[PDB]
Amino acid sequence: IRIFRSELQRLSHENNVMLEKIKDNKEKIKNNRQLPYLVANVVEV
Amino acid sequence: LKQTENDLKDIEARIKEKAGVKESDTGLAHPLQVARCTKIIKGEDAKYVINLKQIAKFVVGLGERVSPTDIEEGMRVGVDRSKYNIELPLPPRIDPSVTMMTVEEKPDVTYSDVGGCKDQIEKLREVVELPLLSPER
Repeated sequence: IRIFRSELQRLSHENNVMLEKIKDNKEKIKNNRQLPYLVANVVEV
Repeated sequence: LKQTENDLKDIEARIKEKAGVKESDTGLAHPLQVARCTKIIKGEDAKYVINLKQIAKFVVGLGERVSPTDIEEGMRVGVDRSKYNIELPLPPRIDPSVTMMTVEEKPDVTYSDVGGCKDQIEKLREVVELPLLSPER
């Protein structure tokens, strides 16, 4: 019952820690994700 | 010695010609066979980088927006292989590739046989000259 007080504040503070980390690690990835790269072909599953 | 002193103003203007090259200085240094650039550093989707050659064949499904701001890098982007249209940023597209074309100027030929060509030449005039006079008809 009383756990939800500090649990809701902790889970909401992790939005930038978990979800936004996908786009936070893209700082150096997006520059590589930009079209000026070398393409490839997948020859094996 | 005209060419000797012509380069005096040309070499000084070569830097002015290089000023247009100063836009993209990467990759060292309009008819084209196939569209080719170096890495296309300039460039839904924002940037557009496509090249067809023995190395790094590229393809993009989207387009028709301004990434590059007109010419970029190798300056050759546009129609080749068909299938490929970069239009929106002032294209150098649909341009003659390496080929053999015979183009001359003023093929001057006077009248030869008017005997049976009286109304026969008029049929030739109705081909080319006719739409160039009164197209409203």
